[PDB]
Amino acid sequence: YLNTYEQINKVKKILRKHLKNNLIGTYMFGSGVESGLKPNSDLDFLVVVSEPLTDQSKEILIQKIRPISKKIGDKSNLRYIELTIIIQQEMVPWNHPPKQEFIYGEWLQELYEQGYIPQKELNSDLTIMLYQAKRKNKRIYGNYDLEELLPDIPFSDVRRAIMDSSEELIDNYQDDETNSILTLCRMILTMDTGKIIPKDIAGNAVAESSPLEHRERILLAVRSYLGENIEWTNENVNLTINYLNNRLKK
Ligand SMILES: CN[C@@H]1[C@H](O)[C@H](NC)[C@H]2O[C@@]3(O)C(=O)C[C@@H](C)O[C@H]3O[C@@H]2[C@H]1O
Repeated sequence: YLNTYEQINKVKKILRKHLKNNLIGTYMFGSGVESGLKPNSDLDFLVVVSEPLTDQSKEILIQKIRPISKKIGDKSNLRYIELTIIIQQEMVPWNHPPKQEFIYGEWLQELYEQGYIPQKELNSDLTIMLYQAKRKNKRIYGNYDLEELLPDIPFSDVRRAIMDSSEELIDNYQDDETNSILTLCRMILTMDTGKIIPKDIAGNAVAESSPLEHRERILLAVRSYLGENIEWTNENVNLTINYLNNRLKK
């Protein structure tokens, strides 16, 4: 069917074909460029455009990227494709939270079938994305590197972007237990040392640095992201999520 080289290229060509010269650059970030592209990692694309997309231009992007990506239940070699589109002019003057023009994500697929087209939205998670992408990124198209397309984002805004998304996360940990546990730990480290680390090894770092009760649940979420079917319905994630939330507060 498709391997990851084909995935990189069809996504690369879908964007130059259906956005023409509105496309300034397309970049890859996340744990695929950071700490190596393991066969388990996800494909996080970042796309910079000049002018806004009209809803149907955002709709063909959904429909053509749709078969290219891995569905949540897919027990195959395909990996998730997460692409966010930002507009360069909507980025200066810098201001948290930043503006976002488009987003593809497979957690939004149930909404995609019902007719949802991601429209202009303010996302605070985007602040840490651009911060870690300005640092380490792989450019697959464009005449400029990502760092000359975004202003210097201050570390004062990531620290609040960390915590703004923190207490957004404490409310809706439900049904995303495995991922939200490891994300908070990555945020504990990103705001203590300043390094953004894969959630795989971010969990084990705080694991042995935390009480046993939460230690067990941190390591249980280490496995479930590596496959390893784990049913959280009787584990008390509320306690560990409450613990990591307060440990981050500083
Ligand atoms: C940070 N943005 C998203 C967002 O938090 C999603 N929440 C529904 C989150 O969802 C996941 O945990 C999923 O279960 C689905 C997967 C494609 O993305 C994973 O990472 C997804 C994150 O990348």
